[PDB]
Amino acid sequence: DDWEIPDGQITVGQRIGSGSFGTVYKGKWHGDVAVKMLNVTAPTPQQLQAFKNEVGVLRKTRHVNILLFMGYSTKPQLAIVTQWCEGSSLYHHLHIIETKFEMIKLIDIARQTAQGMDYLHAKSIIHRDLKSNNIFLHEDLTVKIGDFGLATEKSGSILWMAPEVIRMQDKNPYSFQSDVYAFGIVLYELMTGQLPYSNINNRDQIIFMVGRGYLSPDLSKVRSNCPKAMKRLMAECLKKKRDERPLFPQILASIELLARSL
Ligand SMILES: Cc1ccc(NC(=O)c2cccc(C(C)(C)C#N)c2)cc1Nc1ccc2ncn(C)c(=O)c2c1
Repeated sequence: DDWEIPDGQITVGQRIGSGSFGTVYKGKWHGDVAVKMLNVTAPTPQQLQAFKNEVGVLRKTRHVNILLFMGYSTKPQLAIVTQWCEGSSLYHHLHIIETKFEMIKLIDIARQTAQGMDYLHAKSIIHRDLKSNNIFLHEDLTVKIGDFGLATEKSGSILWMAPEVIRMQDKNPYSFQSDVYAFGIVLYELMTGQLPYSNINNRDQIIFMVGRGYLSPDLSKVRSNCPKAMKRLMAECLKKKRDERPLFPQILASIELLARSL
């Protein structure tokens, strides 16, 4: 396969967001597209390697619930082209404009996320930065999971981090279950319409306490109309001890059960 888009083909439209590791533009390329470019002048050996990593990971994915990769560009600057996403991220909906979703819809959002996560994990891919920000409600109807983060070098958002990741275990604390915990927080987000630890205004303390398990999401905050099976699944995903968490085939199965009888 070869997915390189020759220079000049893409019409770089309006700037969206900029970060340490790339600037995003809306664009034209056989229809609307999103264009993330990872440098302005000198491409660093690191940048060039992380460009290859990101493309490489992205092109392993073909699933409705994951952002559609469409192509990459090297001349004149290292760029990754994906589908354009119409709408808002889940973080934006819940925490900025407070869209009041119904339970049916919330559970469905959770379902579609679990559906995509399932895929990623199945494809030997660990997300490493799941959060309602990287859950895009495309067309308000279909969840697209990507990594829209610009601060990190795709080769931190602390609330979604698992204790063993927030602590420090040798080199690789990241696992499927590290992703699962993040999903747990995301479930918490749907069910409380709120961020965890909203009543603590100190970052360091949160980091420290989550790590030592002195702090945990206050689960008694769930919307009353939320199913009890959901609350229970949420707690499973949020278990402090890493190996006690369910994997995604199991999570998915569980969500689909409570979805059908409602
Ligand atoms: C243009 C682009 C290219 C590549 C990536 N990269 C990833 O999503 C990614 C990078 C590394 C790893 C992964 C995995 C596969 C692990 C996931 N998920 C995904 C993001 C983007 N950003 C991007 C893509 C589409 C967009 N639609 C609408 N709006 C308004 C946006 O701001 C926007 C931003």
